[PDB]
Amino acid sequence: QKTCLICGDEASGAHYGALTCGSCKVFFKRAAEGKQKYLCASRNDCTIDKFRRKNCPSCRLRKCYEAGMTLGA
Amino acid sequence: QKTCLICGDEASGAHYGALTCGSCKVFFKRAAEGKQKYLCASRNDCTIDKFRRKNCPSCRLRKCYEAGMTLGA
DNA sequence: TTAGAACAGTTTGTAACA
DNA sequence: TTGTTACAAACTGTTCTA
Ligand SMILES: [Zn+2]
Ligand SMILES: [Zn+2]
Ligand SMILES: [Zn+2]
Ligand SMILES: [Zn+2]
Repeated sequence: QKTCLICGDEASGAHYGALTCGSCKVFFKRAAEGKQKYLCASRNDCTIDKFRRKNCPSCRLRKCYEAGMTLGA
Repeated sequence: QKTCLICGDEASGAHYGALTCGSCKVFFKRAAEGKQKYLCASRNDCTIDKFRRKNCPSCRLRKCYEAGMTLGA
């Protein structure tokens, strides 16, 4: 079972250095590049699952970085 | 003056029994009548402000009920 | 004055190009 | 095979009708 390391959906491949779904690979590019500072409404430890991944952009981006995601040098 | 009790935006009036903005009005009617069960990805204590109010619909709908909002009556 | 619908913009996600 | 990017749908918020 190929699985997004960030939200648990099916992965679609290895994107930006990590096994992710298509939703999370495009979020990462948008977030890591954007000029939109994401502040968590709680504790910087929200649960990122495939039903609530849109809830906290800050915690989703954090889980992307901790999964090894990167914009490739 | 005139600030939303749920998110702190400029309140547009007394909607559904509480002083809210137009955003939290319409969120309440959609959520309270909707068939989507909202589960907080944290500890049911998310900060609801006008910058992050869309993050946690569960904590937002909670704060609506703690503010006296209702359908009808 | 506000409830309710419709419109509009924002945001997220999918599919397709290279 | 994947990174951009465009296309599409989901979603939140605004304006408007009663
Ligand atoms: Zn994912
Ligand atoms: Zn968070
Ligand atoms: Zn509000
Ligand atoms: Zn919450």
